[PDB]
Amino acid sequence: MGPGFDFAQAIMKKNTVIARTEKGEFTMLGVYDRVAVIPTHASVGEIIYINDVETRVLDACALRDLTDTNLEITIVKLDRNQKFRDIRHFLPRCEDDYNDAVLSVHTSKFPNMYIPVGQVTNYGFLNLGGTPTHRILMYNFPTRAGQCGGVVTTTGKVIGIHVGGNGAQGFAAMLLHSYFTD
Repeated sequence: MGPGFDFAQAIMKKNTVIARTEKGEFTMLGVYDRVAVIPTHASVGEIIYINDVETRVLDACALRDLTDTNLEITIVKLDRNQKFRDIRHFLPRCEDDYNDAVLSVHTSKFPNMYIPVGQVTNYGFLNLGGTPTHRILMYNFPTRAGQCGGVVTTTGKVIGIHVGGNGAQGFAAMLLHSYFTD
């Protein structure tokens, strides 16, 4: 509908796949080469389905901060025959607050879904499903089951992936440039 939705659509059309684990179907953001991200609660194993095709997992790393606190991001390298467009230059370098964000989801249940969530707070600490979690972003939208792994963007920046909600608020794990240096 406007330039926020334009940037979100550009990311969804080229840099997402549908990932399926034994814990469900997730929006999955491809970042560069064969490297993608997914919430850690997806419980990625040795094999994952990517757009309903059986795919070997070459590596999977559940990220934690240097205090050994959960960040809820798993970086996955996929045995896929095709690379993602490199979007690392759209990743923030530091923790921050944002205006006018969009949450975008693409699954069998929610295809081509875009939600204007408004202001995004650097919330920081969250007890997420009983697990102490750091680097959480918060938005005042009543997000639902099926949105996990959804991509949070502003114009020109990919800032996080949706990891949970409390019925009134939604929560995303930060994406930082420093996670994807090679």
